[PDB]
Amino acid sequence: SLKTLPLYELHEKAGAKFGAFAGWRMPLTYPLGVLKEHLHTRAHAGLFDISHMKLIAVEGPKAVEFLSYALPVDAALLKIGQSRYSYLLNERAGILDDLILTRLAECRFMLVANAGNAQADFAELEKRAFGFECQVIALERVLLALQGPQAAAVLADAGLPGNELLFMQGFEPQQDWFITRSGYTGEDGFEIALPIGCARALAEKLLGDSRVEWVGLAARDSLRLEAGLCLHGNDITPDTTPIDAALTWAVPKNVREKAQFYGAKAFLESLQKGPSRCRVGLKPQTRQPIRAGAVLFDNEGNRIGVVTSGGFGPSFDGPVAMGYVPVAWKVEGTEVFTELRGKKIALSVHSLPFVEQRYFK
Ligand code: NA
Repeated sequence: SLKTLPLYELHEKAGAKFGAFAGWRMPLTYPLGVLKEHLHTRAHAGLFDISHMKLIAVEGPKAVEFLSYALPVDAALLKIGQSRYSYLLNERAGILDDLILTRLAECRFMLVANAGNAQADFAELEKRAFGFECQVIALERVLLALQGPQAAAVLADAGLPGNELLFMQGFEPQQDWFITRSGYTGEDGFEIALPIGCARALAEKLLGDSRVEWVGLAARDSLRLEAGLCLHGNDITPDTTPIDAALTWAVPKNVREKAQFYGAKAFLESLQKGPSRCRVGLKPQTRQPIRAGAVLFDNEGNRIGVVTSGGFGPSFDGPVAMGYVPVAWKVEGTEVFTELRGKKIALSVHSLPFVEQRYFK
């Protein structure tokens, strides 16, 4: 009943330890281990099987107009090859999913959807497309991320194109292949989407490079959390608007002013009213991590918020977390508290990212 990765056997051969995520059986860690896999990515090149994510193609003569209604983007202004972070909003401007949109041609675009939301995102995009002369197509693909300071060199030595991309650009080097210079680590890196029948060979070719190791979901999580990146279902949900989540930067002024996207009225009203709670970085004042779901209190014991993500960051060399506090507590350095074994434990509100980003310039 958990979904199976196309490359499951490679993970089994690599000695992966498996667990459930977003309805898939995923490698959580390998024998290298959560700490060294994390550190490996920041020093070398980590290979991540992210085939649980979903590519959705959007194609047809009115793809541009459809996209500018479905999402808060000006799809006509996106240059061919350019990627943008965006989100599918509901009528109340809650975030159904966060997405990356890439223009591939005048009438062709690609979306990458999160694993847990792929089916719902596809159904909702299809309904928003009812009026438009465009098609929305869920693709069957393997998706690999190759991340770290050596990733570009590994890519070149494997004979794959992409070193010419800038950060947040993408292209199609072969029919049914899609490569982007992007990721979820705060490092330089790439994502490669390709047909399922071509994938095992590619993954074995990249792993064969002495700079490359497989990285599991645990380390994927510590990396992204150090980088200050949101995880939908933890840090953003259909109950959090981009205003609460401090993600309004993703919607440029011209798009706000045109207000043609689904959710625009609620988005604009939320922007005027201000946030109902605020996504913040949190630094536990302890060597032991505070985990997702930890309740946050003020200095008098009143419940004020919650930790949405938390773990040990090996690069930061201590616990890192993110969560929600009311606007009054969002100032950098503000003390908030949680309870552990009946003792009050302090966290301070902390800038994000925790670790400096090293995207290609
Ligand atoms: Na290797």
